[PDB]
Amino acid sequence: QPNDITFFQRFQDDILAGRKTITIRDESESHFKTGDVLRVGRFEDDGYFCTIEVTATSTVTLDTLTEKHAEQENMTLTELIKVIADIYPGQTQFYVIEFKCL
Ligand SMILES: Nc1ccn([C@@H]2O[C@H](CO)[C@@H](O)[C@H]2O)c(=O)n1
Ligand SMILES: [Mg+2]
Repeated sequence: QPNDITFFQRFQDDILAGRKTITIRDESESHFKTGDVLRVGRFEDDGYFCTIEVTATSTVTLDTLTEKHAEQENMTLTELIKVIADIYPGQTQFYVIEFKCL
């Protein structure tokens, strides 16, 4: 059973603890949708660590990301924009995946 999605492993504990309940992705991962049950691995080694259920999705842009998105990523807003600037350089169109770890 392969993984459907990965996260940087520095987020693993936040996810398992329920501190991170959304993830902000680009068009490459815009196909995930409410009701999806997804196997989740670490980006660095593809090691499975949980199965999530997608509970909501929405679109967002760089200039419409909010303090609340940051809070749900378990980050400050400044920290979130910094991460996006590195992961998705030059990009402005994003996709919010809200989820719970099963
Ligand atoms: N909000 C985000 C966006 C991305 N990522 C990780 O970065 C990889 C490449 O985008 C993704 O495959 C994922 O591992 C993340 O952990 N959190
Ligand atoms: Mg940086």
